[PDB]
Amino acid sequence: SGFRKMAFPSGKVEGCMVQVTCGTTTLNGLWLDDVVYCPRAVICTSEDMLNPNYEDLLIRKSNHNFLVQAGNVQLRVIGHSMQNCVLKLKVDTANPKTPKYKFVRIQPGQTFSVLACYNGSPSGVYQCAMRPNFTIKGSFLNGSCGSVGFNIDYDCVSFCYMHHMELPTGVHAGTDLEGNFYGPFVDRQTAQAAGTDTTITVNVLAWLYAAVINGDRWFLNRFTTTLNDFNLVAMKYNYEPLTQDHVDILGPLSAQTGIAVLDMCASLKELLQNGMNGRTILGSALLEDEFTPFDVVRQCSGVTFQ
Amino acid sequence: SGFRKMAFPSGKVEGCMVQVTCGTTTLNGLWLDDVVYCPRAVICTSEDMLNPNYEDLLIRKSNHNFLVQAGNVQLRVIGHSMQNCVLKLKVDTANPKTPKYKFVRIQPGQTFSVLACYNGSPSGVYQCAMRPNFTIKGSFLNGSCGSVGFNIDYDCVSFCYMHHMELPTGVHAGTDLEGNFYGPFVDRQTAQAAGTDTTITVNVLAWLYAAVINGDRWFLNRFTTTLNDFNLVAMKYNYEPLTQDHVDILGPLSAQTGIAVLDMCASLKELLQNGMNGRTILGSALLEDEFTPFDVVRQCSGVTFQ
Amino acid sequence: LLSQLQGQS
Amino acid sequence: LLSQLQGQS
Repeated sequence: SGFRKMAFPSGKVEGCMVQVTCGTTTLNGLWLDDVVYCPRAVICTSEDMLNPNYEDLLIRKSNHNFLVQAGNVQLRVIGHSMQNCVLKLKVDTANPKTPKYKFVRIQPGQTFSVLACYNGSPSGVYQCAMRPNFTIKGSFLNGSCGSVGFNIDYDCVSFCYMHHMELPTGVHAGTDLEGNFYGPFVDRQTAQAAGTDTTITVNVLAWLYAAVINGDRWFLNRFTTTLNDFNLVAMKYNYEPLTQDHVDILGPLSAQTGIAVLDMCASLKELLQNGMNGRTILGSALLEDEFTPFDVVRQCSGVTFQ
Repeated sequence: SGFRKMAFPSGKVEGCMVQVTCGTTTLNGLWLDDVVYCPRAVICTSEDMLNPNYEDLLIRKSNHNFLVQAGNVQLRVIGHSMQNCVLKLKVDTANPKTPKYKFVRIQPGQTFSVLACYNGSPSGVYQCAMRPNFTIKGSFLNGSCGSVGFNIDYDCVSFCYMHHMELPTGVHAGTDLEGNFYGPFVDRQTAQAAGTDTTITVNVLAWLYAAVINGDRWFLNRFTTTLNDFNLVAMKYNYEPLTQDHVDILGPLSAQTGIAVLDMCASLKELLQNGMNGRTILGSALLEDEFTPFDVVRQCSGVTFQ
Repeated sequence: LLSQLQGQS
Repeated sequence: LLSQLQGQS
């Protein structure tokens, strides 16, 4: 029993974190086989922040300009190249700790673990979701650039995020590991802002199922609704539309608890229209949307506490 | 910017997790140097659950009765002994991955990271606090017995918790690594229940400082209060008393933000008496008490966002 | 109703 | 007001 915002164990990723210094700029890199991946911003100059032609900046560089430190061992850079907004630094030593891994790009609404890092040294691990507006609500300070986000599947690390910058609202933007930004953001200090966000409806429903599995049932009711009437109310509360695929994905949870998806939707409708009236769900006084159906199944017992 | 319930990177602990099987019971153990630490419940019989004389049960055992598996390698048990509610299994191989470590017992109100484990395999990591009533609100399923809680200080792991059982309210109880329970609980399936809990006041105040550091200021007011009038209102809301030592511990945060502790207490008093009226703090509609002053300082910028 | 030791069988 | 690249100098 119990439900927490759980991250993946970070060990496999800790063993790939290195420090990359170019000039007076230091940030984190990801060392996999004989390549170190890091934000290309490492080559940017303090005055170039506004608009840095990275192609020129990289042309002006040589391998010896990149200081790469794996803990106490310096790695010799033997090649450098740019891939969109990340830089690939070939080094003369393959990381003996390289896990099995993949570079995957995730969808808004999916979750992942973040290993926050400073000077190549892991600092903390936490879970979050890719927001509908392609930002993440992370916890990052200066120096965290190059920290990565990931999901672990049978000892295989799927890297999905590299941290690049903080937007004016204090939320965070970055790239996949091919260096392509999530959302309409660029690696220059401009007036870019997050667009309007929405709540991830399928996740809220998954979390309500988690709550039932854990014995919170006060929000349940005898009513059911149709997908369209539900989505009509969702729109009015700035919730993503619920699709039939979401209903299908919630199937297993619906079977475990005996509560049909459209019945749970009627509960969500009431909570949106009425609030929680003094009450909490799984320790929260807000409807939580950063737990996918998969996260719930993985964390929660296969047996419901009836 | 940003504030998340962040855990310590779990790598150092992952490299110590093993599987311990005795009979048909399997659980997790902690392998440090040439000793494996695990709950003594591993020797308990299905029918002995009610009241197991563990001293007899252990006398009836021999070294070859303990199956210890470090991943794919079986460890040979060469000695066994009981230390309160944990069992010490001497093995013929010192863990090459043993970090620098200490066994420390924590205080109610302090936080730590939990590495949830099943069959010796780490499953997830999350942060929580030792509650005033000596339970923890964890996320654990059958098989998680022997998972450990820890805090990391300069590459030194301070182990503070080993998981043992779930109480009827779905909260969790365990021991320090010397095998002494936190709180008035025993390792037998009885009707033991958590006592009444309270909110950790100094932590709530630390989190309000985190919020100010992160730009949530709506709950602030021009008022200040005396420690006694504050504690008079705290008691009435089932909050721990605030002491002068708590005020001193909150000093650094008070200086960073320019908000005196007793001024922040006036904000807390209002929030308790009035609620949040539609509003949230750091993404929560509840007052959060699982972040110590230390956690806030470590996660939050040394510079306040004025 | 009763406490649960969380081993695995 | 303006975006912040989070390197270290």
